[PDB]
Amino acid sequence: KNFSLRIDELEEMLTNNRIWRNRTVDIGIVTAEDALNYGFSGVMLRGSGIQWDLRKTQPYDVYDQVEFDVPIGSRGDCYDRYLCRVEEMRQSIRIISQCLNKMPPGEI
Amino acid sequence: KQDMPPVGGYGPIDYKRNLPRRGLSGYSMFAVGIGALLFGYWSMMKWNRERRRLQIEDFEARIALMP
Repeated sequence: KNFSLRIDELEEMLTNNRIWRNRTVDIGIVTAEDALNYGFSGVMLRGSGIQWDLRKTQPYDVYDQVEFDVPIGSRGDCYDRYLCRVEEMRQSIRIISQCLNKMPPGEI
Repeated sequence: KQDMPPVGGYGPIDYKRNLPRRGLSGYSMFAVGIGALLFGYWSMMKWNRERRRLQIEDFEARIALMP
């Protein structure tokens, strides 16, 4: 309950800043079908384009019974694979705050 | 029987992302800049011209003597 203030710190530290934005825009523009023929896994995927993940097309355990969304960035550079990770941490807080309400007592 | 899951007491914290604390934008800026800048120029002409008055006063003592 006291973590989203800490992720709102780095938003002020890096997102709205210009120099770090100027330090990383249009660097590593790899977006073609050789960005998938190289056999990449996620981010340095879908945040560059092609929507696919192993987190709601393939189940693990009770993992589909929770609600969340998956981030997609705009172009195929590092700054649009950086902005996956800010929204990705804004998903794990929801899932933990969704998982605690649903645990039954039982065995190990 | 002594397992975890509590009956109640939940938030959550937000997934939200906002802090628009602006901030005197939109032509309110450039207005405190120009007026205070000319205020510094307004502080001139009352000191340099004043020191210029003392500058002729300083050269006055040189010319009055030296015969």
